[PDB]
Amino acid sequence: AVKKFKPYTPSRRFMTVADFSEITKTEPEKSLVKPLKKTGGRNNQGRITVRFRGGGHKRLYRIIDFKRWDKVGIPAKVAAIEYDPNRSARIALLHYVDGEKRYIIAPDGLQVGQQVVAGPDAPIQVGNALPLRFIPVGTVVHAVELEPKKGAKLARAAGTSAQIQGREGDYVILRLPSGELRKVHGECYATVGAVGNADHKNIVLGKAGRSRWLGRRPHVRGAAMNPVDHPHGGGEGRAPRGRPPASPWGWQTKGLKTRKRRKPSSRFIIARRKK
Amino acid sequence: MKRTWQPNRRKRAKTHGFRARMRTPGGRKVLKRRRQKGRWRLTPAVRK
RNA sequence: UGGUUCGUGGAGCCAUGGGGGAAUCUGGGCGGACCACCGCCUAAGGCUAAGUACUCCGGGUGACCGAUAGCGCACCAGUAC
RNA sequence: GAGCUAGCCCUGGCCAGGGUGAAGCUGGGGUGAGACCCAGUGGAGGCCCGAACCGGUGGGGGAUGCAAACCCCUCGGAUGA
RNA sequence: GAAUGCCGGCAUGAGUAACGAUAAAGAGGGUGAGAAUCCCUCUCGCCGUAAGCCCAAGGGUUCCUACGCAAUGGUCGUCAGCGUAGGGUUAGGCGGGACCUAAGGUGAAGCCGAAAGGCGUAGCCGAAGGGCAGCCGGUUAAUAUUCCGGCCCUUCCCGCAGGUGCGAUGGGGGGACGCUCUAGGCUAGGGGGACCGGAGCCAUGGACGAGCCCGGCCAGAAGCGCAGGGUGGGAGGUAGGCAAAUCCGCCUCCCAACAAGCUCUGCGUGGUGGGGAAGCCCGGGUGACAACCCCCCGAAGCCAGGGAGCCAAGAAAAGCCUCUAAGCACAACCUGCGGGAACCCGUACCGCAAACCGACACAGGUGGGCGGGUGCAAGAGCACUCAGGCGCGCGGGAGAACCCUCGCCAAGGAACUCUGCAAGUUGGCCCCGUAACUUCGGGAGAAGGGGUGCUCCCUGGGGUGAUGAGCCCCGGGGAGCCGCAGUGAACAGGCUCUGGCGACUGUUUACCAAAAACACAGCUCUCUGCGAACUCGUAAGAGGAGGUAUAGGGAGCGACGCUUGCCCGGUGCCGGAAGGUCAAGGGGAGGGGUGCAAGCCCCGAACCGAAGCCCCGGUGAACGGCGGCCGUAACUAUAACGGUCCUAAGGUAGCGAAAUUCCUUGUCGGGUAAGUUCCGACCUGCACGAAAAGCGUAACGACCGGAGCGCUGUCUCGGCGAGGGACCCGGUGAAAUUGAACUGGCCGUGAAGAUGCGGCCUACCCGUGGCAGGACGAAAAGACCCCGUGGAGCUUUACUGCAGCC
RNA sequence: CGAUGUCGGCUCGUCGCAUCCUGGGGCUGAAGAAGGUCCCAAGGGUUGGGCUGUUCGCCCAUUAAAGCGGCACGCGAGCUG
RNA sequence: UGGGAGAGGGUGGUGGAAUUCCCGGAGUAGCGGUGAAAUGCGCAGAUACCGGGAGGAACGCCGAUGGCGAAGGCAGCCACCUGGUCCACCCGUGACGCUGAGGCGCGAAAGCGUGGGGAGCAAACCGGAUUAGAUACCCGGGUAGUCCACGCCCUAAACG
RNA sequence: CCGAGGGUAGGGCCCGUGACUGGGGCGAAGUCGUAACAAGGUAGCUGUACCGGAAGGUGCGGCUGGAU
Ligand SMILES: [Mg+2]
Ligand SMILES: [Mg+2]
Ligand SMILES: [Mg+2]
Ligand SMILES: [Mg+2]
Ligand SMILES: [Mg+2]
Ligand SMILES: [Mg+2]
Ligand SMILES: [Mg+2]
Ligand SMILES: [Mg+2]
Ligand SMILES: [Mg+2]
Ligand SMILES: [Mg+2]
Ligand SMILES: [Mg+2]
Ligand SMILES: [Mg+2]
Ligand SMILES: [Mg+2]
Ligand SMILES: [Mg+2]
Ligand SMILES: [Mg+2]
Ligand SMILES: [Mg+2]
Ligand SMILES: [Mg+2]
Ligand SMILES: [Mg+2]
Ligand SMILES: [Mg+2]
Ligand SMILES: [Mg+2]
Ligand SMILES: [Mg+2]
Ligand SMILES: [Mg+2]
Ligand SMILES: [Mg+2]
Ligand SMILES: [Mg+2]
Ligand SMILES: [Mg+2]
Ligand SMILES: [Mg+2]
Ligand SMILES: [Mg+2]
Ligand SMILES: [Mg+2]
Ligand SMILES: [Mg+2]
Ligand SMILES: [Mg+2]
Ligand SMILES: [Mg+2]
Ligand SMILES: [Mg+2]
Ligand SMILES: [Mg+2]
Ligand SMILES: [Mg+2]
Ligand SMILES: [Mg+2]
Ligand SMILES: [Mg+2]
Ligand SMILES: [Mg+2]
Ligand SMILES: [Mg+2]
Ligand SMILES: [Mg+2]
Ligand SMILES: [Mg+2]
Ligand SMILES: [Mg+2]
Ligand SMILES: [Mg+2]
Ligand SMILES: [Mg+2]
Ligand SMILES: [Mg+2]
Ligand SMILES: [Mg+2]
Ligand SMILES: [Mg+2]
Ligand SMILES: [Mg+2]
Ligand SMILES: [Mg+2]
Ligand SMILES: [Mg+2]
Ligand SMILES: [Mg+2]
Ligand SMILES: [Mg+2]
Ligand SMILES: [Mg+2]
Ligand SMILES: [Mg+2]
Ligand SMILES: [Mg+2]
Ligand SMILES: [Mg+2]
Ligand SMILES: [Mg+2]
Ligand SMILES: [Mg+2]
Ligand SMILES: [Mg+2]
Ligand SMILES: [Mg+2]
Ligand SMILES: [Mg+2]
Ligand SMILES: [Mg+2]
Ligand SMILES: [Mg+2]
Ligand SMILES: [Mg+2]
Ligand SMILES: [Mg+2]
Ligand SMILES: [Mg+2]
Ligand SMILES: [Mg+2]
Ligand SMILES: [Mg+2]
Ligand SMILES: [Mg+2]
Ligand SMILES: [Mg+2]
Ligand SMILES: [Mg+2]
Ligand SMILES: [Mg+2]
Ligand SMILES: [Mg+2]
Ligand SMILES: [Mg+2]
Ligand SMILES: [Mg+2]
Ligand SMILES: [Mg+2]
Ligand SMILES: [Mg+2]
Ligand SMILES: [Mg+2]
Ligand SMILES: [Mg+2]
Ligand SMILES: [Mg+2]
Ligand SMILES: [Mg+2]
Ligand SMILES: [Mg+2]
Ligand SMILES: [Mg+2]
Ligand SMILES: [Mg+2]
Ligand SMILES: [Mg+2]
Ligand SMILES: [Mg+2]
Ligand SMILES: [Mg+2]
Ligand SMILES: [Mg+2]
Ligand SMILES: [Mg+2]
Ligand SMILES: [Mg+2]
Ligand SMILES: [Mg+2]
Ligand SMILES: [Mg+2]
Ligand SMILES: [Mg+2]
Ligand SMILES: [Mg+2]
Ligand SMILES: [Mg+2]
Ligand SMILES: [Mg+2]
Ligand SMILES: [Mg+2]
Ligand SMILES: [Mg+2]
Ligand SMILES: [Mg+2]
Ligand SMILES: [Mg+2]
Ligand SMILES: [Mg+2]
Ligand SMILES: [Mg+2]
Ligand SMILES: [Mg+2]
Ligand SMILES: [Mg+2]
Ligand SMILES: [Mg+2]
Ligand SMILES: [Mg+2]
Ligand SMILES: [Mg+2]
Ligand SMILES: [Mg+2]
Ligand SMILES: [Mg+2]
Ligand SMILES: [Mg+2]
Ligand SMILES: [Mg+2]
Ligand SMILES: [Mg+2]
Ligand SMILES: [Mg+2]
Ligand SMILES: [Mg+2]
Ligand SMILES: [Mg+2]
Ligand SMILES: [Mg+2]
Ligand SMILES: [Mg+2]
Ligand SMILES: [Mg+2]
Ligand SMILES: [Mg+2]
Ligand SMILES: [Mg+2]
Ligand SMILES: [Mg+2]
Ligand SMILES: [Mg+2]
Ligand SMILES: [Mg+2]
Ligand SMILES: [Mg+2]
Ligand SMILES: [Mg+2]
Ligand SMILES: [Mg+2]
Ligand SMILES: [Mg+2]
Ligand SMILES: [Mg+2]
Ligand SMILES: [Mg+2]
Ligand SMILES: [Mg+2]
Ligand SMILES: [Mg+2]
Ligand SMILES: [Mg+2]
Ligand SMILES: [Mg+2]
Ligand SMILES: [Mg+2]
Ligand SMILES: [Mg+2]
Ligand SMILES: [Mg+2]
Ligand SMILES: [Mg+2]
Ligand SMILES: [Mg+2]
Ligand SMILES: [Mg+2]
Ligand SMILES: [Mg+2]
Ligand SMILES: [Mg+2]
Ligand SMILES: [Mg+2]
Ligand SMILES: [Mg+2]
Ligand SMILES: [Mg+2]
Ligand SMILES: [Mg+2]
Ligand SMILES: [Mg+2]
Ligand SMILES: [Mg+2]
Ligand SMILES: [Mg+2]
Ligand SMILES: [Mg+2]
Ligand SMILES: [Mg+2]
Ligand SMILES: [Mg+2]
Ligand SMILES: [Mg+2]
Ligand SMILES: [Mg+2]
Ligand SMILES: [Mg+2]
Ligand SMILES: [Mg+2]
Ligand SMILES: [Mg+2]
Ligand SMILES: [Mg+2]
Ligand SMILES: [Mg+2]
Ligand SMILES: [Mg+2]
Ligand SMILES: [Mg+2]
Ligand SMILES: [Mg+2]
Ligand SMILES: [Mg+2]
Ligand SMILES: [Mg+2]
Ligand SMILES: [Mg+2]
Ligand SMILES: [Mg+2]
Ligand SMILES: [Mg+2]
Ligand SMILES: [Mg+2]
Ligand SMILES: [Mg+2]
Ligand SMILES: [Mg+2]
Ligand SMILES: [Mg+2]
Ligand SMILES: [Mg+2]
Ligand SMILES: [Mg+2]
Ligand SMILES: [Mg+2]
Ligand SMILES: [Mg+2]
Ligand SMILES: [Mg+2]
Ligand SMILES: [Mg+2]
Ligand SMILES: [Mg+2]
Ligand SMILES: [Mg+2]
Ligand SMILES: [Mg+2]
Ligand SMILES: [Mg+2]
Ligand SMILES: [Mg+2]
Ligand SMILES: [Mg+2]
Ligand SMILES: [Mg+2]
Ligand SMILES: [Mg+2]
Ligand SMILES: [Mg+2]
Ligand SMILES: [Mg+2]
Ligand SMILES: [Mg+2]
Ligand SMILES: [Mg+2]
Ligand SMILES: [Mg+2]
Ligand SMILES: [Mg+2]
Ligand SMILES: [Mg+2]
Ligand SMILES: [Mg+2]
Ligand SMILES: [Mg+2]
Ligand SMILES: [Mg+2]
Ligand SMILES: [Mg+2]
Ligand SMILES: [Mg+2]
Ligand SMILES: [Mg+2]
Ligand SMILES: [Mg+2]
Ligand SMILES: [Mg+2]
Ligand SMILES: [Mg+2]
Ligand SMILES: [Mg+2]
Ligand SMILES: [Mg+2]
Ligand SMILES: [Mg+2]
Ligand SMILES: [Mg+2]
Ligand SMILES: [Mg+2]
Ligand SMILES: [Mg+2]
Ligand SMILES: [Mg+2]
Ligand SMILES: [Mg+2]
Ligand SMILES: [Mg+2]
Ligand SMILES: [Mg+2]
Ligand SMILES: [Mg+2]
Ligand SMILES: [Mg+2]
Ligand SMILES: [Mg+2]
Ligand SMILES: [Mg+2]
Ligand SMILES: [Mg+2]
Ligand SMILES: [Mg+2]
Ligand SMILES: [Mg+2]
Ligand SMILES: [Mg+2]
Ligand SMILES: [Mg+2]
Ligand SMILES: [Mg+2]
Ligand SMILES: [Mg+2]
Ligand SMILES: [Mg+2]
Ligand SMILES: [Mg+2]
Ligand SMILES: [Mg+2]
Ligand SMILES: [Mg+2]
Ligand SMILES: [Mg+2]
Ligand SMILES: [Mg+2]
Ligand SMILES: [Mg+2]
Ligand SMILES: [Mg+2]
Ligand SMILES: [Mg+2]
Ligand SMILES: [Mg+2]
Ligand SMILES: [Mg+2]
């Protein structure tokens, strides 16, 4: 559920927050956290290379295990599910029987007290990790590697998932969260289930301040600027765009495709995204 | 109101200091010039 | 592409970023597209005094200044500020 | 040249007193169970009043100033972007 | 001789403005050549969440003393932050370094770049963060947690004793963390005391009193007590913590568990050491053998790493504990004791300011801590006041205009004016009471009203005690007293109605705009499959993001409600293996130059040959666009209807004289005696209209309109009064400006607005306070306008190129 | 154009007379009262308010009357803005 | 107590037919559509045919003048949870009953909020026809919606 | 003290009236079309929804109070 508020200030009227119902442990695992170097959107030259970032709550980085093929056959107990400020998904605390502890992103349905495992022989159940070639076609899966041994890259955002659609030689064919149809290699790991916290998308920030907490600084329309600044700048009074609507840097921004044409992975993308 | 000189000794040495000047081709050329000119002080005097 | 007086010109020569790519004197480059003839010269390794430039420095000399001039400074000045 | 100013980064510090009284929780009532209602408790919030602090609305004064942007009166924010 | 020339000197304005907060002064004494200004005393006033005190920056001798007064000081000066000299800053425990890491910086490895140079995991640097051992008093002219005294403590070296598998830069624990709220017990700090100690006092009508006035503490090892923090113990397994590990992690079992124990801290006590007032005598003496006790209040501080709740989910590293590795186990490490050892830098003084930033001893600016008492509901607010510190480095008179700041005002009460601009009114707390509308929160402090002092009597509950007394807190009821008046002073909302805009708190043009502008939650379009797109960079490398389509970029719109129509011909974007065009290159029919020749060299048609463009289609919350004429209805008028030209299609819903309406003060209605504004309507909309969104919308607004009540010196319409200036006298003493001047009025004249020319008129010489008509007054080589084949910012389907992309 | 500050208002006037009123008069289609029209006359007077930035104008209520012009569209080293 | 029938309700699964689109193959000049046509689609290779895939929706035959429910209404198959109801036995209770103003719940479709989903169909809308005209009927397109979850709405020729 | 009433302020219900505006009834001598009644020339009606000069149309679902 998302949580509502009575309109006892003008902002609480529309603000909603997550319910955090799945959360069972309110403090990170000290050996699995490290400091996050906050950037402001500035690169190593000092220059802002991404606008309007800065000023959010402080965060510790929780180290996530996006490999998992790292510990084949060694099962683990799900110790706790926790809040993770670095992602929309919650994260799950794993206690391997080995004694090693790691985090994974928490799939929808994962229960604390339950066991998970990774490897070619893992049961096809929620929370387990296997190479794609061993997962029954039709099953929905998350945290997918894009190339073998290179780490989970696909379906990690709250509520996302890919579904295995079929196989072809060394590859299986997934339907990505975008609806893109892609061949991923059969040897790539993936975890059965969808990512949790699926109500994430229904949160209503509610006030300027809450974006401010997220490290999102105010964003300013090209229209509200001047010609030195932006193609849409200037003009006396309000103005329509007066040219094809553009980015600050002049490239067109309603429709112009931008994916590089001759890119090697084109050979592996079967169908571009939907809608 | 708050004016523009707000002395700070560390800021002065880190910024205009002898070592700062040497670290850079441009800064070393300031020293070349101030030496060629006979400057008594090549670098802001600062108390330390 | 640069260099040359040569700004694409009939544009050779010298140099070379890209591609191709030899020969050892019956070899090669050159004499302003190119060809012939007639000549000149020996590429793709290196060094080499002197005659030449300059004036922080020392000295000599002015139909040069003479303290608002002459160096910014005749003086504790690249100082005070 | 960011010792002013603008943004961001790291690490610290500050915000009198007063008011309103969200969720929850407890008890009562209600019902098949419920929703829900009432009371108490609770103490939320770019909530309220108002110092510090941050501002600079209106007016007057200043105008070779006290000041190359000040003064008095008034006024905005004051747990938060 | 002129360049608003340059440099310098000296005039003018002028004995003029001014002498820098309106907190405020007076007198007596001293000193000295000289005194409003220096010292001393008494009186007066100001600050007192400071205008007192302590730290950090910055400053750099300004500190203290002696001797000085040319200059510096807005006056004076005997004085001084000034001149000369002399002195003065003392640390194992404070701060920083011989400790740690943060951003960031630098940088073995490594990467990149014409050179210079740019990056870069480790490492190193980097602190106001972490770590770390000192408290109280005394002393100097001037330093003191530094010297001294007293009581405590840290590390290193060595040794002795006891103990133990010792050993690390490697493994682990820990260090270690948010915001709001908050419990218990303390402490700081404070109030009272009939109790304790004290020099003394009885005035002026009364008081020898349970009188007045003054004080009634500080630090302290172990032990002890109180309150807290931290923390389970044993055993077995073990494949993880890039070696090892008995540690840590994981599994199992046993005992313990809102206990304890152990351990660390706070506080109390505690051997001891210190301090110790008023007043009175000259900083010191005394008071004094000072007393040093009880009760109440009580933190934002401490115990602390406490507790709850919440979402935005809250540094690192060392110290420290533990584990083992090379080793070494006569070693080494731990514990206790003893002796020795313990370096460098800072330390003066200013520090909300006359010593810092503002050219000035400048009404400005400057981070942290302390910041007493009483009353006012509270408070860091306000008034007064303690300690402490000040009267602001020109004064003395006078009592005009005028100006500033301030107080009052008959009758009227907005008639003022662009505007109630400004000033009134209102004003705190308690109680009663409170509308439309609403998103059900609100609107609300709506509005409006009543109460408010003191005295006596009765009485309810809480805290501290003990259950009681005393003390402190929150009330209730009764009877009365006084004044014009009881938040009696000071601090402290005027209100209502109705429209526009913007939902809202926020942001902005530092220094003429705070807004309706920007932002904002929220809505849509679009790009992006991850070595993402995108941005910065030549590159390497970064950001994006240690993120992964519930994510990231770009764009527009702007809470929310009801909505968002038609046109894809043009431009854009998307899609389109056809077709047309299409460069280098390929190809080489054919042709040429030259040579005796082989040959060498040149031109070159067909034809093959990308993107782009053409072309075909899509696409509007992509750029954009969204008609005209003729006729027609029982009288006129109008035209539901018909016809016709044009177009890519001809404006839908809603709204409409509008932040848009030219004509225009449209017309009609409302409000007023009177309404170019305002509100409601109408609709021939010059020239609204649906995300450059349309129409609404509760709540909000130092936004912009219109009206009403309240109340006023805004006004009829002005008067009086106050203080600071203006004025006079002493002191000090500017400025712009200035061709020179012996510088009147009229009517004319003149380059067309005359002190300066003509004619007339008028007029003795020279000032002071005032007024502003003129000197086309001053300032600023007009900012508008034009001109210059002058500049610069910006735009695009101007030209031409470049990055970038294909 | 090396600057002659610009609308309206306020304040302060002063002048012209082609006179709004008041005084004198001729003609009248002047019985009277009241008017019209012209002439002489500038001594004095010439109101308060609603609208609008307005000047102007319209309007309310009065009046003997509610004059029109000049003075750099009088007057910003006099104020406003 | 023992038995029965049934698209009664809820959840979870799950099968094949068809349509659509995508991929491969093969193939050529039309297909489609109507009263007849046109728009549309098709030599940029459509239609028709084969194989592969994706996806949503509805469940042909059985099927009925059938069944179940209070009504709205309910239909592939499977399991689980669950209501109503009928029969037989004549075992138990001993009038414990009927109706029911208010109240409470359920209530087709369309519609609405948030989020999914979207093959076919299809208001609005575009275009072709028909026609005197044709904002219709018919033809080619087409968005809400139709579908799912959760919350609303509370109507009906909700009829026997 | 209470007290007729007076005054101030804010509420509630009712009636009259109002620029303008929405439909309604009627009149009828008109314009436009022909929606229903026949299979009414697209069976009708229906709740809802979107739409159109107008009766109306179409979608979805329902009823027969449908002709053949
Ligand atoms: Mg809410
Ligand atoms: Mg709620
Ligand atoms: Mg509210
Ligand atoms: Mg709100
Ligand atoms: Mg959760
Ligand atoms: Mg959940
Ligand atoms: Mg935490
Ligand atoms: Mg760590
Ligand atoms: Mg990180
Ligand atoms: Mg860096
Ligand atoms: Mg950006
Ligand atoms: Mg940024
Ligand atoms: Mg999370
Ligand atoms: Mg969330
Ligand atoms: Mg969203
Ligand atoms: Mg955050
Ligand atoms: Mg954003
Ligand atoms: Mg914006
Ligand atoms: Mg703008
Ligand atoms: Mg702008
Ligand atoms: Mg710029
Ligand atoms: Mg530009
Ligand atoms: Mg531009
Ligand atoms: Mg523009
Ligand atoms: Mg424009
Ligand atoms: Mg603009
Ligand atoms: Mg304009
Ligand atoms: Mg415009
Ligand atoms: Mg603009
Ligand atoms: Mg424009
Ligand atoms: Mg536009
Ligand atoms: Mg345009
Ligand atoms: Mg790939
Ligand atoms: Mg500063
Ligand atoms: Mg410093
Ligand atoms: Mg510093
Ligand atoms: Mg600094
Ligand atoms: Mg330096
Ligand atoms: Mg020297
Ligand atoms: Mg230098
Ligand atoms: Mg030529
Ligand atoms: Mg050449
Ligand atoms: Mg070469
Ligand atoms: Mg030869
Ligand atoms: Mg040869
Ligand atoms: Mg050669
Ligand atoms: Mg030659
Ligand atoms: Mg030669
Ligand atoms: Mg020689
Ligand atoms: Mg030589
Ligand atoms: Mg000289
Ligand atoms: Mg010299
Ligand atoms: Mg000189
Ligand atoms: Mg000198
Ligand atoms: Mg110098
Ligand atoms: Mg911090
Ligand atoms: Mg605050
Ligand atoms: Mg709530
Ligand atoms: Mg609770
Ligand atoms: Mg607030
Ligand atoms: Mg507030
Ligand atoms: Mg104050
Ligand atoms: Mg101001
Ligand atoms: Mg005011
Ligand atoms: Mg002024
Ligand atoms: Mg000024
Ligand atoms: Mg003030
Ligand atoms: Mg105020
Ligand atoms: Mg605020
Ligand atoms: Mg406030
Ligand atoms: Mg706020
Ligand atoms: Mg001359
Ligand atoms: Mg001059
Ligand atoms: Mg000069
Ligand atoms: Mg000069
Ligand atoms: Mg004078
Ligand atoms: Mg003067
Ligand atoms: Mg002065
Ligand atoms: Mg003074
Ligand atoms: Mg004053
Ligand atoms: Mg004196
Ligand atoms: Mg003297
Ligand atoms: Mg003195
Ligand atoms: Mg100094
Ligand atoms: Mg000193
Ligand atoms: Mg002197
Ligand atoms: Mg002197
Ligand atoms: Mg003297
Ligand atoms: Mg002086
Ligand atoms: Mg001075
Ligand atoms: Mg003397
Ligand atoms: Mg001094
Ligand atoms: Mg010591
Ligand atoms: Mg050492
Ligand atoms: Mg270090
Ligand atoms: Mg430190
Ligand atoms: Mg101590
Ligand atoms: Mg000393
Ligand atoms: Mg031991
Ligand atoms: Mg260790
Ligand atoms: Mg941590
Ligand atoms: Mg910390
Ligand atoms: Mg103490
Ligand atoms: Mg007290
Ligand atoms: Mg083990
Ligand atoms: Mg004593
Ligand atoms: Mg004694
Ligand atoms: Mg680190
Ligand atoms: Mg040393
Ligand atoms: Mg010291
Ligand atoms: Mg101050
Ligand atoms: Mg300066
Ligand atoms: Mg002074
Ligand atoms: Mg008070
Ligand atoms: Mg108070
Ligand atoms: Mg004074
Ligand atoms: Mg006088
Ligand atoms: Mg009066
Ligand atoms: Mg009034
Ligand atoms: Mg009145
Ligand atoms: Mg007004
Ligand atoms: Mg008050
Ligand atoms: Mg009302
Ligand atoms: Mg309400
Ligand atoms: Mg009130
Ligand atoms: Mg009294
Ligand atoms: Mg006061
Ligand atoms: Mg107030
Ligand atoms: Mg109102
Ligand atoms: Mg308006
Ligand atoms: Mg606003
Ligand atoms: Mg705004
Ligand atoms: Mg709104
Ligand atoms: Mg908004
Ligand atoms: Mg806002
Ligand atoms: Mg400005
Ligand atoms: Mg400004
Ligand atoms: Mg400026
Ligand atoms: Mg200003
Ligand atoms: Mg402004
Ligand atoms: Mg404002
Ligand atoms: Mg703005
Ligand atoms: Mg805005
Ligand atoms: Mg919106
Ligand atoms: Mg770039
Ligand atoms: Mg990189
Ligand atoms: Mg990163
Ligand atoms: Mg991301
Ligand atoms: Mg905006
Ligand atoms: Mg509404
Ligand atoms: Mg239309
Ligand atoms: Mg178009
Ligand atoms: Mg188009
Ligand atoms: Mg165009
Ligand atoms: Mg073909
Ligand atoms: Mg040939
Ligand atoms: Mg167009
Ligand atoms: Mg547009
Ligand atoms: Mg007619
Ligand atoms: Mg209109
Ligand atoms: Mg009007
Ligand atoms: Mg309007
Ligand atoms: Mg406007
Ligand atoms: Mg308009
Ligand atoms: Mg108009
Ligand atoms: Mg107009
Ligand atoms: Mg008019
Ligand atoms: Mg108006
Ligand atoms: Mg106006
Ligand atoms: Mg009209
Ligand atoms: Mg726009
Ligand atoms: Mg607009
Ligand atoms: Mg638009
Ligand atoms: Mg509107
Ligand atoms: Mg509104
Ligand atoms: Mg506002
Ligand atoms: Mg405002
Ligand atoms: Mg007055
Ligand atoms: Mg007075
Ligand atoms: Mg006076
Ligand atoms: Mg006076
Ligand atoms: Mg005199
Ligand atoms: Mg003369
Ligand atoms: Mg003249
Ligand atoms: Mg004259
Ligand atoms: Mg003369
Ligand atoms: Mg005369
Ligand atoms: Mg004058
Ligand atoms: Mg004047
Ligand atoms: Mg003159
Ligand atoms: Mg003048
Ligand atoms: Mg010039
Ligand atoms: Mg000029
Ligand atoms: Mg000019
Ligand atoms: Mg001109
Ligand atoms: Mg030209
Ligand atoms: Mg010319
Ligand atoms: Mg030019
Ligand atoms: Mg230019
Ligand atoms: Mg691009
Ligand atoms: Mg001019
Ligand atoms: Mg001038
Ligand atoms: Mg002038
Ligand atoms: Mg003007
Ligand atoms: Mg008569
Ligand atoms: Mg008569
Ligand atoms: Mg007269
Ligand atoms: Mg006269
Ligand atoms: Mg007017
Ligand atoms: Mg007018
Ligand atoms: Mg008369
Ligand atoms: Mg004129
Ligand atoms: Mg004028
Ligand atoms: Mg004027
Ligand atoms: Mg002026
Ligand atoms: Mg004027
Ligand atoms: Mg003037
Ligand atoms: Mg003048
Ligand atoms: Mg004046
Ligand atoms: Mg049946
Ligand atoms: Mg029986
Ligand atoms: Mg229903
Ligand atoms: Mg439905
Ligand atoms: Mg529907
Ligand atoms: Mg039926
Ligand atoms: Mg009466
Ligand atoms: Mg019909
Ligand atoms: Mg029909
Ligand atoms: Mg029509
Ligand atoms: Mg239709
Ligand atoms: Mg039915």
